[PDB]
Amino acid sequence: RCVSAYLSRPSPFDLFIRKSPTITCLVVDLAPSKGTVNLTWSRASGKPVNHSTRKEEKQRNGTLTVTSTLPVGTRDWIEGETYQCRVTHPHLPRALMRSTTKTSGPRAAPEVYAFATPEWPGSRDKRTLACLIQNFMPEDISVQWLHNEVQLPDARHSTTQPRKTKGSGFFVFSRLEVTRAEWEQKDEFICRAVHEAASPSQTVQRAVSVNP
Amino acid sequence: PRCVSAYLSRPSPFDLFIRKSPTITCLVVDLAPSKGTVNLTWSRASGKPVNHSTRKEEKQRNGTLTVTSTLPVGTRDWIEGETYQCRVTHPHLPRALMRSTTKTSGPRAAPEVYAFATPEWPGSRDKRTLACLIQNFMPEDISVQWLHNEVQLPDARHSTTQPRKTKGSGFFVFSRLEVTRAEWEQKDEFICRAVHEAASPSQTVQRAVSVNP
Ligand SMILES: *[C@@H]1O[C@H](CO)[C@@H](O[C@@H]2O[C@H](CO)[C@@H](O[C@@H]3O[C@H](CO[C@H]4O[C@H](CO)[C@@H](O)[C@H](O)[C@@H]4O)[C@@H](O)[C@H](O[C@H]4O[C@H](CO)[C@@H](O)[C@H](O)[C@@H]4O)[C@@H]3O)[C@H](O)[C@H]2NC(C)=O)[C@H](O)[C@H]1NC(C)=O
Ligand SMILES: *[C@@H]1O[C@H](CO)[C@@H](O[C@@H]2O[C@H](CO)[C@@H](O[C@@H]3O[C@H](CO[C@H]4O[C@H](CO)[C@@H](O)[C@H](O)[C@@H]4O)[C@@H](O)[C@H](O[C@H]4O[C@H](CO)[C@@H](O)[C@H](O)[C@@H]4O)[C@@H]3O)[C@H](O)[C@H]2NC(C)=O)[C@H](O)[C@H]1NC(C)=O
Repeated sequence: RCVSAYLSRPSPFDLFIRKSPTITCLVVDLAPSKGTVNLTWSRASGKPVNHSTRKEEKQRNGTLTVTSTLPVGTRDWIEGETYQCRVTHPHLPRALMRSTTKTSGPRAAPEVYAFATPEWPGSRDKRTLACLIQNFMPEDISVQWLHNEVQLPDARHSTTQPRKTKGSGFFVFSRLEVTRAEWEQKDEFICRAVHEAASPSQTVQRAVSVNP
Repeated sequence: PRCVSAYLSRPSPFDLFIRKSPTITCLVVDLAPSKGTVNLTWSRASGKPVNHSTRKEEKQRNGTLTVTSTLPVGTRDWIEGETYQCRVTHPHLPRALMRSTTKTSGPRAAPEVYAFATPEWPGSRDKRTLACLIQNFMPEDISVQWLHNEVQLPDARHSTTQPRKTKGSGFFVFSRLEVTRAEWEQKDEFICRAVHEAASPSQTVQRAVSVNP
């Protein structure tokens, strides 16, 4: 058992689309009822942080997981503010510190390719849609699926973690199982990516149907 | 902080079924270099003898010492459900570390393999990307390879995802293979092959694909 902490950047969707970005500090592998863990937010500039939301949940594995989500200013983030999570506990050797700021370096917009699986024996009342988004940088990307131009619940699909392409960019796969009911009432699906380098409006999408 | 952790892998279905020379690997991460040596000890639950293992040490560009032991195992022994344990002996560790591994057991289900070529995208048109979705297999142990002209490419040429749960009972995986004009022009024949215990016969399922059919 080893307590670790993870500090996330805002989702490009939250940041560019909803324009209400948040960051999250995730603390894993805590021993329940060993008193409470303090999660403290701060800014490198020293300016005030918003009220954060804290979530605790005991895990099937006897772990305690704690998260704090902090809303951040769109301007502040995009302008390069640095945000720190500090994790405290009297029962804990040192204190834990993660920090986060907008990514740097060169940008490159995503290529988005969407594919339908051919009918495979057995369940023919199901197909799988898949999406390859690649050659973007930096690695921060949001993926979503739409049916009939309306966004599906995020739980409907699986998206992979950004892996390095053989070059300088990253790629990602998204998988979306669909039903006959769905593609029959309209065979229109969109894999949409949100990425800082996509112009304009940080969005790139690709349509795909079960039939060609 | 810094957490020494240990990982014990099952044999690759390729090694196991195709090369019929399976191995397991114990990986120990986040060691403090020159804190003396870490012992990695192999054992079998049946108490029968273990082969000679290979040990690899490498300081990482992050200051971490990484240690691995690879143990060759009997095909029969594995498939018959022998259990193998890695024991990790070290000073900076209060409790010794123990991982164990055995063949998986539960519902079997063969993989569905679908292969796709990316359309020509502006910029580099001397490159395409092949992609493969393998899904609905169980258990999660799978090998993926790409062939061009019926000959297997170097594993480094492609990226394969980690098995994720499908919405159902099975797993899926994606493989990505960038190709060159030189390659698909001299023959536009590529195969995504999976090796999986549930695939019959001969534990193999593959699918062909080409740049602009
Ligand atoms: C008890 O059981 C729980 C699960 O039920 C385990 O909790 C998990 O713990 C692991 C590791 O300790 C966590 O892994 C880390 O997750 C981070 C975020 O998770 C996802 O969700 C966010 C959005 O909330 C996404 O941004 C992200 O893509 C993930 O989908 C990752 O960011 C971590 O980083 C990984 O990639 C980076 C590359 O930048 C590497 O640096 C890291 O090394 C790593 O590869 C990492 O994946 C996991 O999040 C926890 N699950 C939950 C609840 O989300 C406990 O670990 C378990 N305890 C024991 C003893 O087993
Ligand atoms: C300092 O730098 C080193 C060197 O890069 C980092 O070491 C890596 O650390 C991670 C996590 O500790 C190791 O992850 C483990 O890899 C195992 C083997 O992976 C290889 O083989 C598999 C086949 O199983 C391939 O699919 C894969 O692409 C690799 O080729 C996996 O078996 C493990 O998977 C299990 O645990 C992870 C936990 O993250 C889960 O997400 C999985 O679902 C699964 O349960 C595991 O991922 C990695 O191998 C190390 N690299 C090596 C080989 O040295 C240090 O992490 C880094 N320290 C810092 C600063 O973070």
